[PDB]
Amino acid sequence: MLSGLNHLTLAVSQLAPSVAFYQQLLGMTLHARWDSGAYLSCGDLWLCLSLDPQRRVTPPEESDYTHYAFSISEADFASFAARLEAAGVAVWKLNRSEGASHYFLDPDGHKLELHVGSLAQRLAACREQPYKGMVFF
Amino acid sequence: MLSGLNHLTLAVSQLAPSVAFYQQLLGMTLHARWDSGAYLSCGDLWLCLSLDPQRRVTPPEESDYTHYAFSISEADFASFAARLEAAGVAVWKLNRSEGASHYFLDPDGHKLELHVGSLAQRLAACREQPYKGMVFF
Ligand SMILES: CC(=O)Nc1cccc(CO)c1
Ligand SMILES: [Mn+2]
Ligand SMILES: [Mn+2]
Repeated sequence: MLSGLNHLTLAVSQLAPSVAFYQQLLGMTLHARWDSGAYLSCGDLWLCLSLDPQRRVTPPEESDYTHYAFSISEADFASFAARLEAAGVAVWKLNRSEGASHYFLDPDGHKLELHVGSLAQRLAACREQPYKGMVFF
Repeated sequence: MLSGLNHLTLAVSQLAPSVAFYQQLLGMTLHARWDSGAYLSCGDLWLCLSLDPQRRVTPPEESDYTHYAFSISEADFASFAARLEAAGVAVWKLNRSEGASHYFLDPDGHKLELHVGSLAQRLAACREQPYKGMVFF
């Protein structure tokens, strides 16, 4: 059977600024870097940044809702979000439609999110404030 | 401080075939569905399918290398790949790197992968045979 996410690979247009974003700004751990990529971890997540000449810097109105959310604790959430804001990190969404979340963009316009809470906690919240037509299995 | 991947959200053009693909073909657990999305899990992975009229069914030549790899054991790899093949699921790349990998497309052209092997395994292989320009930290 499938047993989780083995890795997330993001295509990047400029490797050095992307490594700086994920390692310096977001605090992920850099394990290795080469001419065409980098390997980082964020807790158990294996993140690969892959230099791709096809990657375009994409404004958020031009891309669909596909996005990648990173876990953060309730105690750290607000100050991390505020630090990203003060650093000039672009955003893509304001309405909290799935709980406590901050929506921000990477240098290439990959849609990212800080989120507080597990799937179990989101299902429990949705039982009280369900999305239209929601059914639970 | 970020502690891991909280969730992966894929924009989908048609909810029913995407639910069938992830739940029935790929065996993920469906926890909830609503008029415009679904929540599934795959091991620790929280997957959200979000119905989005902006999602284009995208040929693999027209998207960049961004992709999502799921873990599977070596013992299960070949029969799962054969299941995808029987279902006519398209392949977007052949494997040329360490660890078994099967590169396949979802109904909207999201680039997926089955991979056997951890970051630690990849780093160990890279230390013995470093990529061009590779530096370790
Ligand atoms: C600061 C840093 O880690 N620089 C670096 C590492 C590996 C390769 C290259 C050149 O592609 C630069
Ligand atoms: Mn989200
Ligand atoms: Mn991969």
